[PDB]
Formats: sequence, C-alpha cells, structure tokens
Amino acid sequence: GPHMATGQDRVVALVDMDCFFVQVEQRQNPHLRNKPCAVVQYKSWKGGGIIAVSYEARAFGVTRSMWADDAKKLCPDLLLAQVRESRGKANLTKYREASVEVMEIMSRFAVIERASIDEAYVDLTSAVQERLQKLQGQPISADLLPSTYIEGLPQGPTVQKEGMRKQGLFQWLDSLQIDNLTSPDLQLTVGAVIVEEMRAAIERETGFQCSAGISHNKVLAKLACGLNKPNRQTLVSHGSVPQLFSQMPIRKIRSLGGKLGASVIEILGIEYMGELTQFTESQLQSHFGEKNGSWLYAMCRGIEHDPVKPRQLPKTIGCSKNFPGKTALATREQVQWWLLQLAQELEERLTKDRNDNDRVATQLVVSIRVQGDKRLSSLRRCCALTRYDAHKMSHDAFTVIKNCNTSGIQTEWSPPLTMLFLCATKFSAS
DNA sequence: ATTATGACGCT
DNA sequence: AGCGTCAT
Ligand SMILES: Nc1nc2c(ncn2[C@H]2C[C@H](O)[C@@H](COP(=O)(O)OP(=O)(O)OP(=O)(O)O)O2)c(=O)[nH]1
Ligand SMILES: [Ca+2]
Ligand SMILES: [Mn+2]
Ligand SMILES: [Mn+2]
Repeated sequence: GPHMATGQDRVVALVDMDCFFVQVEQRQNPHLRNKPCAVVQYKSWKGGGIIAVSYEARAFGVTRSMWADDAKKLCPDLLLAQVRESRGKANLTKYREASVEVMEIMSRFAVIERASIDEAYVDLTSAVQERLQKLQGQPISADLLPSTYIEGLPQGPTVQKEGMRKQGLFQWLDSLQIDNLTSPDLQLTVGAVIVEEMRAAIERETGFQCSAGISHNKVLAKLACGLNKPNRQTLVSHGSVPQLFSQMPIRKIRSLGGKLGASVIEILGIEYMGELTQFTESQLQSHFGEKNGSWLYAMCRGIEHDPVKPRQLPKTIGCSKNFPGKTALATREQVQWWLLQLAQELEERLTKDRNDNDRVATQLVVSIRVQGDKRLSSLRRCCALTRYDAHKMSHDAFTVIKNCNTSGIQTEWSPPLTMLFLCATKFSAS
C-alpha cells in the first residue's frame, strides 16, 4: 500500500551506440555508409570472424559470431572492414578512442558509468529536477521527443511506424500531470527530453548514432534501450512493467541469460519474467540464494537498486589472444615471443593511460588456456606490476606460468597453449 | 577454429 | 587470491 516502495526514486538512462565498430569504420570510410557491412577480425580462417553488423546487413541474417564466408552466402554484397592488426594480433585502439569521444560528451550532461566500450548508464535524477524547475510547469511538447517511443502505447482506441510512435507519444503526454514535480512519469519524460539532447550532441559532435532507454533503474533502462533500435530511444514507465513482463522471456533480462536464468525456468517451471511475482521473497531466496532471491523478487516488479557508479574509465587494461587448433604454442620460444607481443601492446596502452588519466596499475594478471580444457581460462596468476616495461612484464608472466609446462624437454611446451592473456589491474592515483 | 575484452560474484 | 559467470 502506502509504505510499499515502488522503485521510482531515480531516473536512469542507458545509452548504447548502434553497431558501434561498424559506425566507426563508416565514419572513416564513406564508401561503407548506408550499406550492408560488417567488421571482422582476421581473414585467413573462413574469411574472419564478424564482431559487428550494420542494420542493413542484419536484414539478410548476418550476425556477430558468424564467419565472413558464411555471411557472404547470406549477403553476397556485404562489405567488410577489418580490425587493425599490430604485433600479430587484433588491436582495438581505434574503437577505444572513439568510445572515449562519446563518453566525454555524455559526461557533460551527467555523471556516467561506463558499462562497455559502447554503452554507459546515466543517473539523470538531479538533471531532471533542475530541468523541471527551469520549466516552471509548462507541459512537454512532443517536438522535444522526436525519436522517443513510449513502451506499451498506443493502447485501445495507424499503418506506418512513425505514426504509431507519435500516437503512443500523444497518449502518454495527454495523460501527464505536469503540475506535480514529484510525479515519476513526468520525471521519466523530462529524462527522455534530456536524453534526446544528449543523443543529438553525440551525433552532431562524432557522427555516431545511438539508441537509449529511460526508466527508473539500470535493468529497465537497458531493456528499454533494446526495444526500438536503431537510432531511437524508449521510455519504460513503472506502470508499463506488468504487461511488458507478462510475455518477457526470463533470459532477456540482464544477468539472466545464462545458467541462473535457465535454473529459474527449470526449478520454477515458468517462462516469463512476470510469472516470478507469484513466489515469495523467501521462496526465491531458497532456490537462488539470498542475494539473487531478493533481486528477483524486486526485479519482477520493476524494482532494482544497483547504483549508477561514477566511473568513466575501465578498471582493467588487458591484452589477449587465442591460438586455436594447430596454431597453439608448443615451444618455449613461441610462448616467450607472444608474451612479449602482448606485453608490448599492454605497455603502450598503459603508458597512454597513465598520461591521460593520472593513474598507475599495480598488479599484473597472467591467464592461459591449455589444449583440451574447455574452460575459458585454465590458470590465472597475479604478480606485481612495478614498471611499465614490456620485457619485464613478459619475463614476469613467463615466470608465473612456467610451472605449467609439463614437458621434460626444456624447449618444448606441452600441453600446447591455446590462449594467452595479460591484464593490468589495481590502479592507484599518480 | 569464434575472438577480444571487461565487470562482478563466490569462497 | 584464484575461479566462475555473464556480457557479446
Ligand atoms: N572483439 C570483440 N568485440 C566485440 C564482441 N562483441 C561485440 N564486440 C564489439 C563490437 C560492437 O560494435 C561493440 C558494441 O557491442 P554491442 O553488443 O552493443 O553491439 P553493436 O553496438 O555492434 O550493435 P547494437 O546496435 O548495439 O545492437 O562491441 C566480441 O565478441 N569481440
Ligand atoms: Ca551497441
Ligand atoms: Mn553495447
Ligand atoms: Mn550487439
């Protein structure tokens, strides 16, 4: 009733760049613009592996994790851009630098949480209060929301998509009470106005288009962002949650797309997010643990409390390379050469990071995979990172992993290594 | 023979 | 600390 918290305290947005690596390549090369196109890593094996796909190419069935040769079967005119290769490995610097461009624009509007290379959460609660006071009670014109969808609308009492979008927006705005500076629906609407402005600034100043979600928490904002892509934003109100969740497969909610979500489905015998409302908090905690149980109990009612952390920079800086099948490293010279290549890339990125961001990493994490292990990582070991020197870092990594070589021969490495990974962690201000 | 990351939870 | 999960 009156004391039942509804999770409507905050306004949170999620801004996600559309097909980001493709847009970076399309900015650089105009010949790729408005084309079916994809970004690939490497080329010799099956044409390279696709990691990003323009919406034109998606219409043909092209997807991430597809080999380029197979994508070309679906889309013979598909255009491809390759990730840069440096020191024998894919180098993603161009996309990291483009990401910094976008994140710095977003940070002008509010403090952001970098959630991935192409997305950030925004806590707009205070910006919304300021804009509401600057308003002084005039309604919000639909002209201020030119790319906004209102999830669940229109409803009740019409042939084109833009017309449907505008009908839903008109229903939403007509139902607004603009006199109540504490109305959550009004707060979300002002949040969407601000996100329109943020997205316009990103496109004006970078050329990049993005989508966004606006809701009361991170999970709903992320979910909202996905509802209308590309180049659109979606408002998910608290009131829209029962209908939205009533046919929402559990796996669509962030953190439930893996084993835990599969267990919710199997143990409870349900399919959709909304079905979770029928269980008590103690029932859910009994199946899924105290933390997960409380999280599920609140989240199936649209409520989630995870804060937008004030963090624009990555917490770790890492370098990794797989050595699949017959390219696995089987000699000491090979292992050392590749550790050096990874360490040289890491030194370059770290030195740039120190100059830009006034911090130094203090811990080096070395991870490997051995042939025959299905796990991502077969072994992780840390050591001290006291100098940004690639030769020292690669020698230290070799020292912490050399006990893995079960070969009696000094020169051979067995079982062969199918992955190397170096990660700099535990930053301190400098 | 998807690949290259990055965050966070558990014990 | 080292391992697992989730994201993609
Ligand atoms: N190296 C590498 N990069 C990846 C992988 N998956 C995604 N990326 C990169 C390429 C994408 O452009 C970028 C952002 O990922 P997203 O999941 O947001 O998709 P994207 O922006 O491409 O499309 P979207 O419009 O958001 O659906 O991350 C991967 O497995 N490996
Ligand atoms: Ca994206
Ligand atoms: Mn993303
Ligand atoms: Mn994607």
